[PDB]
Amino acid sequence: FYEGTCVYSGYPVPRGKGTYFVSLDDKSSLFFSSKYKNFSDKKIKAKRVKQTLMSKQFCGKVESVHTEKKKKIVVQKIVRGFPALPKDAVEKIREQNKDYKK
Amino acid sequence: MKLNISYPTNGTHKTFKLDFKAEQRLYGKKTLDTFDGSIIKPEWEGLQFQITGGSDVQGFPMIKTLLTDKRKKLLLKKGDKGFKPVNRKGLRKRKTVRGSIIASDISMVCVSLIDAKEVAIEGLTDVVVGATHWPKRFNKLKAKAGFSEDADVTAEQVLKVIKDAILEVNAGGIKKLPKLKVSRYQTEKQKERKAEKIKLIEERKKKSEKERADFLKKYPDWQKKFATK
RNA sequence: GAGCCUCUAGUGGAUGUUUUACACAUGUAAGGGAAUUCGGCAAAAUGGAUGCGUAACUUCGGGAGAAGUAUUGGUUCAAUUG
RNA sequence: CCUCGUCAUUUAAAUGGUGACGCGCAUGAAUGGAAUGACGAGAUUCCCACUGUCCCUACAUGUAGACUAGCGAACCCAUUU
RNA sequence: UAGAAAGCGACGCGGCUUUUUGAUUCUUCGAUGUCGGCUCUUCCUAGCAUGGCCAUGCAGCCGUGGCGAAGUGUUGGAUUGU
RNA sequence: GGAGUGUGGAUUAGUACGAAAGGAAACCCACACGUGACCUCUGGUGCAGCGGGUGUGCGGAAGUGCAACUGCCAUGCUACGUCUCCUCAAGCAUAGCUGGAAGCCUCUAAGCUAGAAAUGAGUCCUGACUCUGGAAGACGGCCGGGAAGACGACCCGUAGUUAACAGCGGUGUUGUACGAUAUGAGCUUUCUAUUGUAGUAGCGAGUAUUUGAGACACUGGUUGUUACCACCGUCGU
RNA sequence: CGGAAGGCUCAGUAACGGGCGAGUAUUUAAUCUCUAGAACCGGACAACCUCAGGAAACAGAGGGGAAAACGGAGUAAGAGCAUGUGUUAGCAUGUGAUGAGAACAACAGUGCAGGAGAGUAAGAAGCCAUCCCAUCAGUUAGUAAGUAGGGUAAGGGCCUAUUUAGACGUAGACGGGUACGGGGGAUUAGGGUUUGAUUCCGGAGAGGGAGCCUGAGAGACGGCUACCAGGUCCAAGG
Repeated sequence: FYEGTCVYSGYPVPRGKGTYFVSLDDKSSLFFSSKYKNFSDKKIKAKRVKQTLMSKQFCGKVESVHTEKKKKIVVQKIVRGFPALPKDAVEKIREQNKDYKK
Repeated sequence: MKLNISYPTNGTHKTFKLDFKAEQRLYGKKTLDTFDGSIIKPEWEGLQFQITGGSDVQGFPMIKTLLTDKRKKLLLKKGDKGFKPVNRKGLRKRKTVRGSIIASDISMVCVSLIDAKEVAIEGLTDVVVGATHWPKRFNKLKAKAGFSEDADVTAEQVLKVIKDAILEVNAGGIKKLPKLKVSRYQTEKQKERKAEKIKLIEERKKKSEKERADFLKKYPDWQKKFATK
């Protein structure tokens, strides 16, 4: 069980620890500890705090969503699958056509 | 929670309710994740499924590229999923949507079965269906007409495909016979009209080109007469 | 010839023990901000230089650093006191 | 004196402060009377900033203090308490 | 509102208390530190709240007069040395 | 010696009661003040530990003194945090039962019943005089520690999962060591051979790699090495 | 292909708001005259079909399929720059970013690509006229100018860098108050005094401010987006 993920550090927070801070902008935000809340107030950019999970991902020390470059799995050609024409007959027609074309 | 399953080899669909334990084993996943059927049901071993999309219980869609467990409002144009503009071009509007990460919010998950393997899923495996329309374009039609890389009059292929329909479907009948038609191939009416444009350009040339010489016969001093304004 | 740090020249003893409470010299503090007390007593806050901008009243000299605001380290250049 | 005088303003609330009023127990003109500026470690009231003064106390440092070696007094005392 | 006495009780009469101020000068003038506040403990009852009851001009709600009872409570501020 | 006290909400109920307007009565749940403890969480504190900068010292860098400033933070301590708090017996005032005096009546003259946040016990803290047991040795000092502490006293250990140093596992705190190498807003044009070619550089804040590095602690896990078997007194048989 | 016109009002504005001339330093779908077009390939989107969400408003998966819709290929064409020659078109030469295109029906026609000139509409400009208070006398520092560049459909402090100190005032600058401006209306012997929201022309706005996509053309509100002031429906989530 987890309480959530810390906004600044990127660290996952155990059940029964940490605190929420609610701003007048109406947003609610979760912090791991007083340490990282204070760094937010003082406008220290998280990417510069080298032990944070955020910083490590940004540097590419840790594999993260940005590294993935995912793409759809490519398939091959099929024996012309077309309405009515049974798959097996096209396997035969295509051959017969190739013969006549020569 | 509902689960909606598609089987794209067969063209078939089935919806089921999940139980709590099945549901709780899906939490944390996202669209374009995969899993093994064994995590949803006993048996179903080795059946591989892929997650497609779904809906919040409030009715908002899950979006494929918003990686969070929360609702947002986005400004959406034409061609974005979740918005359907109609009566003004260039319209853009702000609508509530949900991120891709699965949790207790979700009312329905859509899923595709990649391959049924040796298993016999009811309704998905018991039926095979085709398409809805027919390839109007010539080269798309030709491939379906079984031919490749040879030259025919369209009439040949229309004959082949019609005869095969009469034979293979009906064994003789006036049923079927959908109104097959062909694009992107020149009919005789087009041969004539395409010849006529050649006639136009050939005369317009000679007529234009004649008058130039006809003018110069009369006016050797064209430039010196004209230019003195 | 301020405070802080160094060169020349000069300098030191009632013994051991980690040592409660109450003291005397000092530090820091969530949320609130004089509710404390005869009384803001004590403490905190402000602080140098450069620029912008400065009221009532006045014996016309002053008030005046009024008030109120902004800037300031290291490096590598231009330009010569801006 | 009566007296914490009456009316207005400052506060949630004013035996306080400032502004008015005046038969003033017992104001008043070099026994000097009245209105201001600049300057007071002078007396008094309010506002902003600021804070362990307070709600309500907690933790930590140095030096004494406790225990130990060497050295070594005084105030006071009818005393049986 | 009838009616002495639910509640009151004129004109008169008998007591108790030492928490007010007098009255007196017994003890202390070879010295018993004098007002108020702060802090902290214990006691008294002539009972304000909280518990049990009786009367009523007690319908109910809110009260008023009395009885046994001293276990637990009785605050934060403004002006002023009070 | 002594300890729990009070307030509110919901339900009874828009009910009884009243012409109407209005308008009551257990059990359960939330809280405040008081009492006794506790650090798992959250605040606070910074002695041990890791980092940063200013002025000036040790020829430079590295390691660092003094004046002092500053970011984080183990163990511990603490409240602004968390847990805590009822049951018998005899009976007051009163209201009653039976019942004479006094053939009737009557709570009272004998006798009996219900009865208060009050009283006396138990659960809670202190612990007088006692009681039951083992054995010819017992106990104290000296040596080393703490969960205990002003000093005594208390809880413990002394040839062993004993202590201390190292590996190798484990659990934390700080934030990425020294040195190399590459880059860097810009600024610059030096040298050797030798006539003309070739060789051919300097100065610079910072940033990135090697490197969740390096430093520091604790381990009731496991291996190696090293140290320790005494002595003095009192009472008894 | 149209929804940028017409309709409503006079809040703001002392000004390109108003009258008279001129046609550029500019862009313009439709329409006219002259001229004027040999091109191949590929996917999707909407509707359709099968599931199926949400209180509603509004949306999902999966699979076919068109265009004169859309993206690519070749190819005509082709911006700018430089030098000759004709102000200035045009032509020559070198160099080249970019880079397309509609047919269909016969009731006998209707469309669509390119150019050059017109035609309509804007943007920016020239001259002249414009209300009250001196108990408002000095105002301005992109302000006045120059050189160079960015920006725009286009000239220009329109914006920015370095140089020069200008510009405007008792013939009323600057500040404040007030005002939609004309063609016109009422009174009138003549000279005057008063008014103009209101059939025509031009300007501005759509509760108050600000940003914007699409298009030939809007800083549009019977289009979109956010704040401020107000509202409406809910199953409380919108």
